Amino acid sequence: KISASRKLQLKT
Amino acid sequence: ALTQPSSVSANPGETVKITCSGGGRYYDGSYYYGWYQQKSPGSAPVTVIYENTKRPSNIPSRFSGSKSGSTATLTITGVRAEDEAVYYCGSADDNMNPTIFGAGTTLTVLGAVTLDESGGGLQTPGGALSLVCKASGFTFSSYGMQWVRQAPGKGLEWVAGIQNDDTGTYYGAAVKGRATISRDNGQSTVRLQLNNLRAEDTGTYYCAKDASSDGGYGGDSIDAWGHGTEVIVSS
Ligand SMILES: [K+]
Ligand SMILES: [K+]
Repeated sequence: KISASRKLQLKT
Repeated sequence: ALTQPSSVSANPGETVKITCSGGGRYYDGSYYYGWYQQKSPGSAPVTVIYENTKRPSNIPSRFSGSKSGSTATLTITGVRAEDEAVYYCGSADDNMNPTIFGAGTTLTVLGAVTLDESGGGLQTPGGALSLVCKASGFTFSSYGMQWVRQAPGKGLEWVAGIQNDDTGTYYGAAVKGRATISRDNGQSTVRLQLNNLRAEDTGTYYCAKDASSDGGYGGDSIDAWGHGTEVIVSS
């Protein structure tokens, strides 16, 4: 799993 | 946000199912949910299942979790009266909110990790408070940490989170621009500064440890909760 915060960081 | 039923009832010994939907799709294309049990408003939530299926070792074997499509189900096989509680599901939304909670399902039955919050108290509207959580019993620098609050008689509400490496500080919509989360990995502490306080910020504020393997956090992955500290805002 990739965490929800890491996903948001990568998109931001 | 997330959708779960307001209530479920069962007789002792039956199998109970509670289903939650509405979570955002994660980076790996899947969906992930956590289940958080609260037996009384005067007590901290307890994670019964996280990351869809993972059961903390101290949680009774009768709790299990599953996922189907974008939905998740908590199953209690052989329910007991002691299982009466509100069960909140948690996940992430599609974009800006890594942690979101359902409204809670109330179950009626017919017939070494420590997190220690401080800094609560009474404040007047417009003032500020600084909350602190001291952690022990785990490698603090490896894990994301979060703050979650609960107004009197209301459900769980995400306040803020921070990744293990100090980055990824994100905030709940109701506190945007008024909250700052920080952490000190050397002291095993996470801090929440709340400014421009409002009456409706009143509630119990819980520190929460995340279990995500990558040092991040989200609503599916809280594995430990503090005892809470009370914030009371009133003029
Ligand atoms: K929320
Ligand atoms: K007031």
